[PDB]
Amino acid sequence: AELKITQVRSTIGARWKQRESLRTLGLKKIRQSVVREDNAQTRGLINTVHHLVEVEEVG
Amino acid sequence: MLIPRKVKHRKQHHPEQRGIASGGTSVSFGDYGIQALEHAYITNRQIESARIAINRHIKRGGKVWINIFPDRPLTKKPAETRMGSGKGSPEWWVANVKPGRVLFELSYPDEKTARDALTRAIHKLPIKARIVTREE
Amino acid sequence: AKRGRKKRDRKHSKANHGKRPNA
Amino acid sequence: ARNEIRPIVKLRSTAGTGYTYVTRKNRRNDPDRIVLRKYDPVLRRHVEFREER
Amino acid sequence: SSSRNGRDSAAQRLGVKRFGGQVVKAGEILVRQRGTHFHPGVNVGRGGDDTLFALAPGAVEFGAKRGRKTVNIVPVARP
RNA sequence: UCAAACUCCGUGAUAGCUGGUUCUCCCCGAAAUGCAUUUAGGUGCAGCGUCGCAUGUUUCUUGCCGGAGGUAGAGCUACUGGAUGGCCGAUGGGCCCCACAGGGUUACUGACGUCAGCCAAACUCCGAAUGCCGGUAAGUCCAAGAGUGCGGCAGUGAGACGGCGGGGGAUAAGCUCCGUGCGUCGAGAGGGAAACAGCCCAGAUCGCCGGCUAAGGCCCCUAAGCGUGUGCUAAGUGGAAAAGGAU
RNA sequence: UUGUGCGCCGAUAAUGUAGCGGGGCUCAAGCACACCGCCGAAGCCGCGGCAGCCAACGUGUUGGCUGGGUAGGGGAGCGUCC
RNA sequence: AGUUUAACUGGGGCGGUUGCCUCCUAAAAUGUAACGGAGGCGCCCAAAGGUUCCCUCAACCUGGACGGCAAUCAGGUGUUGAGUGUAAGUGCACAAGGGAGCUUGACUGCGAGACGGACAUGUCGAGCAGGGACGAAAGUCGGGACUAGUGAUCCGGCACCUCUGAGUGGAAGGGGUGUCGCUCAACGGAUAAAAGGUACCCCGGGGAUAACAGGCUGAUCUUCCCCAAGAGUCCAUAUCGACGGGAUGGUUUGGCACCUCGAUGUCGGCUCGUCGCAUCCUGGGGCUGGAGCAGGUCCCAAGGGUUGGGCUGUUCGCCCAUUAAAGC
RNA sequence: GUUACGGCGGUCCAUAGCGGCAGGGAAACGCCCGGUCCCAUCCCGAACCCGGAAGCUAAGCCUGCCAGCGCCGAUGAUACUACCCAUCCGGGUGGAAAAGUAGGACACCGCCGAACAC
Repeated sequence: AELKITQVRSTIGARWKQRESLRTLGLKKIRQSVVREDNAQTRGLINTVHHLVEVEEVG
Repeated sequence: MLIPRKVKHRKQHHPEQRGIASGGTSVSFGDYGIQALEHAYITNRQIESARIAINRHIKRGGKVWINIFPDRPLTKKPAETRMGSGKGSPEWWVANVKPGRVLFELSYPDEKTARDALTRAIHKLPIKARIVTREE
Repeated sequence: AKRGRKKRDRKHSKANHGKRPNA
Repeated sequence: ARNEIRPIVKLRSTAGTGYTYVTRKNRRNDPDRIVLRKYDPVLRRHVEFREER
Repeated sequence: SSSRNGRDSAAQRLGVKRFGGQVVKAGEILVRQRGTHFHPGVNVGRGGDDTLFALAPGAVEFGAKRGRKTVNIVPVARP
């Protein structure tokens, strides 16, 4: 149902789109986690920044 | 010697050495061919040396096809000149050769002499290469 | 010769990941 | 550019009872200079000018 | 010992300026161009330099009319 | 002391030039690009910064729909040019029958066409991704401390290397010149790289004789594994290297 | 005879080993594939103090976000003399 | 006597160039540099402009008097390969190509909204009004198929105006509208007006910038190798091994310009060394087209030694006389 | 409504074209007769224009047939590529050609008019 996010890497060496999209998801620091919907918006952001986030699934 | 009789633009960029062959990846007109494996620019004098190497190793009768022609020049500029001040003049002519591409094709009956000849012509070239039969 | 090569070949280490500055 | 006696020469085109010089640059190795011409002047209307330099 | 080349000509900023979908007022310039790469259709006019422009407001539709890419304008819906 | 002395005065001459410019903390924070230039080491305006007011999310991101492109690539009896090998032989031509006309012959040179395989930054019947322009739907939202307009106050306008794409060069340079919502250094410490501005990780409010992790690494020097399992290596390979040679 | 994974020769400069960072290592302390743990930074967390922007409330309390910084812009202050 | 005498530039100089248009580079929007690659312009135009109407070429096949490869003609195929005033591109057969008749819009007064945009410049512009052209009318015409064909400002000049007229009335003069006068081409144009030397040189600065040296690369140079056409009486490999190819070393002529110009003292000689081996002799050795003496080529090998003299400033070199040998 | 009819148009304009075979002419489309009248040839009533209906569907045109000259054209794979991993090599998530192939296709649609009829 919902996706659970965990930021792993850092935003340094990282481009504008990746940085702005972490901001979009609400992630600023490392080890922050977010409970986000699994809609197309979210899936596209994760496709964008998969190397920065571990993604788990409650559902 | 191999050169064209005239090119429209006699100062060209350097060809690219990126990608694999699209055509000439299949022996066409003979029986025993040469196939490249690397990227390289092959000139006029190399191919002359190679065809002579083959004809002096069969020596009588048996045909040789050259599926390449040096239709792309390169520009040396005269010696001990500081960089700048233009682009040098064409002096030698290359053909680009992408991997998979076929250069030579022989038609001589005995495989012994033929394979040997192609090897002598391989050792006149800058590329790693191998020998091909028309078969699958 | 030697010096430039050893620079350009120390770059292929593991903690550099294939790249270094001024080669 | 300059004022040389260029092939494309001459100017001034004055009006009869119409003082509104209309200008045009033309050649002069051809014959003519006493016919054609027309245009709108001040207070007046579509009437006939000379090429008078 | 000279390179007799070197010259060039400054740009002219050609190409499309109002793509598909957009809202354009009147007299606005859709494309600047040398030849009629794109031709006029409906509610569209041509210039002297083969520029195009709008004659009626609306929105764009780059369609073809017998093999030639056109430009058009369609009626917006009044609010 | 002389390619035009010395002293006082003008005179505190002037220098697009070199140097130097003193106490503290708080907040934000660049640039090394463009056009012009008697100009290229300087400067003016635009660019990027901040302060104040105004306009309130208009900026940015992701998804979906609509639009032009002629790049990579590929293709060519789809045009302009190059070009490999065959078939024919007009047309040419040695030569023969000898009028030379005309009848022809012979590897002859081979159009044009024709079978097959090919190349191209200034060749394209074709044609990707990304990027781009607008619309829409949400997201971020006690914020990005975003955007736009205005006015004050400026600095910069000598950029470097690394990745990707490219020109000049010898497809050499720690070479030079352009691109890039790519990066870092500049202005950025700390850890790793043996030492090492630009590489990888990560962006330092101050303290703690607290804990978990990344890159990297665990025989001793050096804190952590002479760790487990299955195979290869005999060269000190590991811990530089080619064409090529070799039971 | 094909394709592979490690290997051999080719190999070769001048102060001193000197092209593992050293000792040393094949009774791998070397290469590969999987597995287990761990060490490790000024990163994140944990306990505390200060500060700036915003917001909520009450007669200045709390909370979230934030706080590297040169050219430079702005703000708030110590000190000396009369 | 006072002063000028340009800049770019892979140091400067010599050369070349400076503005505008077109194409590629240019990386599928726009834009983008180099002393990068190819060209062109500093015009022409009673029509080569406007409008109404009409038609389609080039090429090939054939026939055909001079006539041939081609001239004008006729008949077919011919979607467009010709031509478009002038370079190239984009377009043009629905023609913007070709042709014929009228003809002056190659006008005046304006201009919504837009592009591009440092700025000044620059580009199109529907639509309104007078007064017209053409056409039966609809409608098109504010130059040319499009983009280049030219130069800001100041100062003067010509025509017209119902603007002003230094007490009044006039006038000069100054204005205004339309217009002219510049290879100011170094083309955003320091003056209307300006070429050179300095080894007599001086000052301020710069490693932003060159020469010696270091450094990077290694075209070039040296050393070495690969393959083997042949030479070698035959015999590819005793010896030389072409045509091509691959690497070293960093000493050579050069490329870049990274530290040093608020000082790194530059050719050779002398004296004094020390190091490498890609070895001149000595020492050990394999093959021979090595009988023997002398050798030729190859491998290992650095301990020691490696002359004195003539010419040249010379390094290098040549010569003389010796040497076990007269090293790089 | 309808037939082998005519005319005006359209398709992001060849799936519609070219060529061959057969076949049709009621009214219409045509070709044809001739230059008296308007009008016209850079010369020509050939064309344009005018006046009529002797003649023929031969041609144009419409209908069916032939997938042959041309065109259209996928799925899947490949090339290339955005992003990420990766000490050179190469690889993973997504996107996705050209060519080739299977095949398609001798067009489709709209309006008015005729003829034909209840």
